[PDB]
Amino acid sequence: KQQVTQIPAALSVPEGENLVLNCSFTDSAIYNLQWFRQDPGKGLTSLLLITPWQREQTSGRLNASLDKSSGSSTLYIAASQPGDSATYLCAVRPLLDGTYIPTFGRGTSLIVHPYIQNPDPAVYQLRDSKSSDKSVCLFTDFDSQTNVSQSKDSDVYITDKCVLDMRSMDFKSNSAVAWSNKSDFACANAFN
Amino acid sequence: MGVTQTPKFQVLKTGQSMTLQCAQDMNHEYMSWYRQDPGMGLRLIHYSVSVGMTDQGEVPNGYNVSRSTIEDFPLRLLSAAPSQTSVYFCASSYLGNTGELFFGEGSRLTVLEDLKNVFPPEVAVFEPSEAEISHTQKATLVCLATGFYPDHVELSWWVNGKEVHSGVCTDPQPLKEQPALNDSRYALSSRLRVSATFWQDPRNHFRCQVQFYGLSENDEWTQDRAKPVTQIVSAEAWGRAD
Amino acid sequence: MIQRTPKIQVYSRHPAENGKSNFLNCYVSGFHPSDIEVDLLKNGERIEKVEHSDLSFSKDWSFYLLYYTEFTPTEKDEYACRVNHVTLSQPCIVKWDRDM
Amino acid sequence: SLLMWITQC
Amino acid sequence: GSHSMRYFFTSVSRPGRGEPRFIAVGYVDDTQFVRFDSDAASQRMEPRAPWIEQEGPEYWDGETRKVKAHSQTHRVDLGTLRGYYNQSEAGSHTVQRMYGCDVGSDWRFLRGYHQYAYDGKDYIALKEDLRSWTAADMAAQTTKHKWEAAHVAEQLRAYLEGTCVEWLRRYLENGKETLQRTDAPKTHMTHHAVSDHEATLRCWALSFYPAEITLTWQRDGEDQTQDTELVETRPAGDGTFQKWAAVVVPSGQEQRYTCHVQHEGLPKPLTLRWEP
Ligand SMILES: [Ca+2]
Ligand SMILES: [Mg+2]
Repeated sequence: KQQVTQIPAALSVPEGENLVLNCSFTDSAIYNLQWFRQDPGKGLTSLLLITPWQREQTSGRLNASLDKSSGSSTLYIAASQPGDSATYLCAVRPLLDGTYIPTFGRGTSLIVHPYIQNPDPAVYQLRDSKSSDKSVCLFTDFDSQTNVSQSKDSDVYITDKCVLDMRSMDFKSNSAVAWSNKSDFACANAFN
Repeated sequence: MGVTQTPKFQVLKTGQSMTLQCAQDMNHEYMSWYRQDPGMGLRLIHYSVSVGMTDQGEVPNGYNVSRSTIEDFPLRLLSAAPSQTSVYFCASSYLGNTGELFFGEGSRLTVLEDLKNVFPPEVAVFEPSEAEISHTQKATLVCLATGFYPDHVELSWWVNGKEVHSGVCTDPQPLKEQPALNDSRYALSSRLRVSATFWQDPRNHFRCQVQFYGLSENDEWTQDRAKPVTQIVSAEAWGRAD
Repeated sequence: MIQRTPKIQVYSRHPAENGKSNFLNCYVSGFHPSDIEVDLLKNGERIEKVEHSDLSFSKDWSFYLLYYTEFTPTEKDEYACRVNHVTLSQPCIVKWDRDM
Repeated sequence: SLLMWITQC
Repeated sequence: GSHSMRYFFTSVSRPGRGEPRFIAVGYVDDTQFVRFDSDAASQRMEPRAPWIEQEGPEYWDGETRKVKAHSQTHRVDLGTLRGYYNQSEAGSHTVQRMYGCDVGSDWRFLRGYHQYAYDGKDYIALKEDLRSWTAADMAAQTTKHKWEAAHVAEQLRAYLEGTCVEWLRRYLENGKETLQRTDAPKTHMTHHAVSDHEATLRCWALSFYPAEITLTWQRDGEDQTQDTELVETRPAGDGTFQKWAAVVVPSGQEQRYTCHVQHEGLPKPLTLRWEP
């Protein structure tokens, strides 16, 4: 019976790096091998499709090949970008079993960190446009090697970091938000 | 064109029946249904290689399908149970050509014992810090959606009546306000960063809209607060000279 | 479009012996399209329980089928095969001959 | 044993 | 001797009469072993020869699912072809497909086949060596271009030269008692007075398997065709075949004629002559 294995399981890299993700399968009698992309909370986007008679395909910075050793495929991602971050799934279909059921691997979760050329880590306090009473704390402009722990006190909430990209001025930046409905809570003592 | 699944979101009461639809106009002989719990893998429910033919996958229990036409492959939940809360996907293909699989957008179902636990989000926009502006010459607005249940929302940013994507990053997933509580309400943040000059122009209008998917038109509702139906909740801010 | 008239042979499964049970066959072949009407007759009357083989075809795409029913031949009873097809303007009746 | 995959004309 | 495995598929549109009809039959040499008919109640690929029933549930489940997929693709082709030919929405049309393989006496691959027809005429087929396509008209050219983009010829050859030949050998071995049996023809000659100056001689060949056979007449040791009649080889209905050759001769000269019967089951060809 078919088993799809994908290595590495997780991958964390700086942008600009050329990546190699592997998808191996135990039963070489396949009709096709298909690579997909899936982001948290969203659907599946098909990336490429290869077969034993059409062993490679290219789509921009992506290219996949069905290797000579009939039980493996490699996905190559050139000049990685933070926008490439996602879980990469590979699936194969049977050539002979008479069921047509695809077999998926567990996926490869990829995180591509943005290059923060001029880090200016700082925590700012933002007020509600509708009523100054409420506030939010914004930790921003920190480098990609900084970690944000969604931790401590049950009444203090901290989001994970996310990258935004100001395309018109070719500028990206990291940030995390924190808030709490209490007194004593200052943005100075909010992060880590 | 492609694969169309409906509905995209749905809240059910324990014991209700529900039919999810799936149609394709590509003359695909093969149609199938999967469920995928959060962070887990795709599990095949049922599939069909032809009209009048259906077969079981890994998890057919509690579901029924029919294939009376080549275009449609409906999935019937016989009697909804909390364990059926998951994301459902329809996928089709030719049983020839390249055999390429085509996925629908997904249908998010949440099965609940008590519909009183459904809440819409409250939405607020937090304005850029003058300290941010004075240090970076950039201005970051934060949108925050809190207290919603279930986690069925779509957040978007609208500047001057047009949806924008540049300068935006929304949390990939909301946070449970009370992690150990089942049926805990959620919160979600987003950021929109613009140049200080663009934020300082009072003609610029920034709106954060959160599309919430809740109770349907025919669900019972006699509680004191407004029935938590599918609705758009938004908050806004206008640029400011000083 | 490209249509072909059926060839017809009426005969028994085993060598005919008067008074001994046997099978009466009507083999139809070389026709197109597949819809066809075949009846086995006993003294000009339609024999009710007639079975047939699964539809198949030859190298040139023309179809062939075997219709058959049990019968006990005699010296004076007349057996026949009656065929109707879109290529035939008149139904075709072929009589059974024990030495054919 | 039958062919498994057949491409439409 | 040589052997072959072959599948024959027929799909017929029935305007205002439900799904088109789909019938699939499978043969090894001159013996049918499987069947599928879209109108039958079972909705299963069914056994038609004894030896195939030794295959398990996985086989029958798989062959059933594959033959159903096959019916769905042909149901689509019926609509596509009508479109290519800009034809009747309410007119009845036929699509046929045949594929399979031939092996020699030593059971090694000889050739393969994959042909398609529309309304009884060649539409598209793989050439004799399986390395290219033959397309009848502009419609088949459209099919041909799609099939070459999907690498259909290569997909088929993998099956026609490998898998097809592997199952043919599996079947021949499991069903050896009946498939590798050679049944020599039972023969005899009949005589009838046609008229005042003529007499008919009918040479028979019965209960033989496989169907390949040769019946010929000679007069004074030379091939005879004048006033002769040779019927098409026909099935007896019990898995065997029948065939006859007749000749009209001048009355009184019937012993100058001989009937020669050649069949794989005969260690030596038989020669029949009229012995009153
Ligand atoms: Ca007629
Ligand atoms: Mg008899």
